[PDB]
Amino acid sequence: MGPGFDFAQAIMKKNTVIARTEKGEFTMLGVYDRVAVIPTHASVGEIIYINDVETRVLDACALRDLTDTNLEITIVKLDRNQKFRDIRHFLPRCEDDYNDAVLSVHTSKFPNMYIPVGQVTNYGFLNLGGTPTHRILMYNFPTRAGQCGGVVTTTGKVIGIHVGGNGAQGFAAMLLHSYFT
Ligand SMILES: CC(=O)N1C[C@H](CO)[C@H](c2ccccc2)C1
Repeated sequence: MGPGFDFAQAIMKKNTVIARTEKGEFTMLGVYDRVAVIPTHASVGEIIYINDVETRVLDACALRDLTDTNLEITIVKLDRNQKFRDIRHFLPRCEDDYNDAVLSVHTSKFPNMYIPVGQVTNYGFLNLGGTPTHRILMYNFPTRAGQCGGVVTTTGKVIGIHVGGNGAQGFAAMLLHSYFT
């Protein structure tokens, strides 16, 4: 409807795939080459389905900060025959707060879904499903089951991936440029 949805759509139409693990279907953001991200609770194994294609996982790394605290981001290298458009220049370099974000989801359950979530707070620490987690962004939208892996964008930046909610608030893990050097 406006420039927020325009940037979100541009990311969804070229830089997402539908990922299926034994723990469900997730929106999966492709970042560059054959490297993508997914929430760590997806429990990626040696094989994953990518748009319903059986795909070998060449590498998977669950990120933690230098306090050895969960970040809830897994970086996956896929044995896919095609590269993603390189979007690393849209990633923030530092932890920050944001105005006027969009959460965008694409699965079998929720195709072509875009949610204007509004103001995004650098929340920091969250006990996420019992696991201490750092670098959490919060937005005041009642997000639901099926939105995990959803991409959070502002005009010009890709800032996080949706990892949870409490029925009133939604929570994303930060994406930082330094994760993809
Ligand atoms: C990962 C990928 O897409 N590849 C295609 C090929 C055979 O269809 C290999 C494979 C390896 C393991 C499972 C499925 C496929 C690698």
